[PDB]
Amino acid sequence: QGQAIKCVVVGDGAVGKTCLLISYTTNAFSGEYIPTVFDNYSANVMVDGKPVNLGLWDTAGQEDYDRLRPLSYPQTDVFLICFSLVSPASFENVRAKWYPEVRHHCPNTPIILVGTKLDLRDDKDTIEKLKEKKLTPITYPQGLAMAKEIGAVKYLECSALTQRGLKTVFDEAIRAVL
Ligand SMILES: Nc1nc2c(ncn2[C@@H]2O[C@H](COP(=O)(O)OP(=O)(O)NP(=O)(O)O)[C@@H](O)[C@H]2O)c(=O)[nH]1
Ligand SMILES: [Mg+2]
Repeated sequence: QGQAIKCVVVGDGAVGKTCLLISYTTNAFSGEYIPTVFDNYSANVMVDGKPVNLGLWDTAGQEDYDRLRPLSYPQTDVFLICFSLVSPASFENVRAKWYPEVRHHCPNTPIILVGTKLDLRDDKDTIEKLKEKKLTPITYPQGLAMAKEIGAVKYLECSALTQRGLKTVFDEAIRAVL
């Protein structure tokens, strides 16, 4: 058996919460966007000698669930607050929406700030798409700054598609607890 660890995942509609978990636990990725209502995944992981039943709770980013979402929060060992490195709108909500909601229900429980979609921050298609609307993809130093600002215990960037940065997200989610 292994040590139970409840990891809860929050952030804007479409940032890649779900994809990030599917990609970690099954190495699978979909182009398709099927919005989460609520889901639950598991992963027996081996980190630094010790073994762990990582529980992972995938929450709906959509505001409709603002009322129902914090039912997930009691007894959480660590949170992942997720933002797309490619939607600065999803970025500001980290201190606007996601850090207040979490600390409101769980004021002590560690946070790991997660910049998702790392594979698109260098994409011409996507840099150009934003250029139009006065926009900048979120850089590492800016992400790091946001993390410091919310007392995130780590800042970590990833892509569920390439899987660049992927395993370190969960390795560190487990590390915020042990
Ligand atoms: N290029 C790229 N696209 C990604 C990545 N992760 C997710 N996406 C895409 O982003 C969209 C949203 O993914 P999804 O995981 O469903 O987001 P979510 O935040 O879980 N959704 P919700 O909050 O509504 O449940 C999909 O088109 C998905 O394929 C990534 O690492 N790279
Ligand atoms: Mg989801």
